[PDB]
Amino acid sequence: AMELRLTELTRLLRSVLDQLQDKDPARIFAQPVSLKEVPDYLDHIKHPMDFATMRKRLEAQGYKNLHEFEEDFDLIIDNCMKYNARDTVFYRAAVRLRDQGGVVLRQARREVDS
Ligand SMILES: Cc1cc2c(cc1N1C(=O)c3cccc4cccc(c34)C1=O)n(C)c(=O)n2C
Repeated sequence: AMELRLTELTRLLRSVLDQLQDKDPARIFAQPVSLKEVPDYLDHIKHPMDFATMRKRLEAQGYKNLHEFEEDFDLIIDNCMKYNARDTVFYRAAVRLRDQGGVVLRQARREVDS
């Protein structure tokens, strides 16, 4: 029965995550930060996250509520604004994703509370 309720949540979160990825047309956040390109990344960042990793979790009914999903979105953003300096294409992409994504998530919070 929980999974019946949770099936509806998934559907809504799928749509939210699609909208979020559209706010990253550079695909900067679409997969794990490459450890080939950034061999020291896990020394800096203890909990990596990216949209593909969210999508896996989503499709395994791994998000039991919207807050768990927003936590992983926030990890993408916060990890990026820690690792990268402010003038970089990465930090600026994180700011735009945070700003544009917040609009999407504020509407999502309303639809969940229904
Ligand atoms: C290369 C890289 C470094 C990143 C970073 C993302 C990338 N990066 C990839 O690792 C990558 C892997 C595979 C395909 C890709 C396609 C487009 C862009 C990236 C990409 C990308 O920016 N983020 C979010 C960071 O904070 N850093 C330091």
